[PDB]
Amino acid sequence: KVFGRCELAAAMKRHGLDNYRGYSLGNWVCAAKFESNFNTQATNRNTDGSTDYGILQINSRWWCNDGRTPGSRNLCNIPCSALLSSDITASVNCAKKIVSDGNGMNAWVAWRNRCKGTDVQAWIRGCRL
Ligand SMILES: [Cl-]
Ligand SMILES: [Cl-]
Ligand code: NA
Repeated sequence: KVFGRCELAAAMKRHGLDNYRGYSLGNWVCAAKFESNFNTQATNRNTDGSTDYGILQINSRWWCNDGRTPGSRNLCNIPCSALLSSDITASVNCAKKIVSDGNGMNAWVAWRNRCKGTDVQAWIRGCRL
């Protein structure tokens, strides 16, 4: 599913991401923009042989099982393919674990490089939320 910007904001808000671990909604929408371009089916192979999955490009080294990432964990207890669904519940629940792991949203390198410190409220402008 390719979400609209405000469509995704509303779903992330409904699932409790607005100020989860202190991160406003615009931070989450900005991260999804630059991780997946709001496409739930996005996948990207990393140099370490892990893969990132879904709207927030959650990685198979720690967070989900894809059966092809040696020595990895599955701390969200889900198959990585569940992160590609049109329903973002699994991606949000797992994202809550990731942002709780110690480094906040810096876990998403694209958030750190493209969203952190920017006018992230712009990402929810116009939305009826
Ligand atoms: Cl915001
Ligand atoms: Cl933090
Ligand atoms: Na894994």
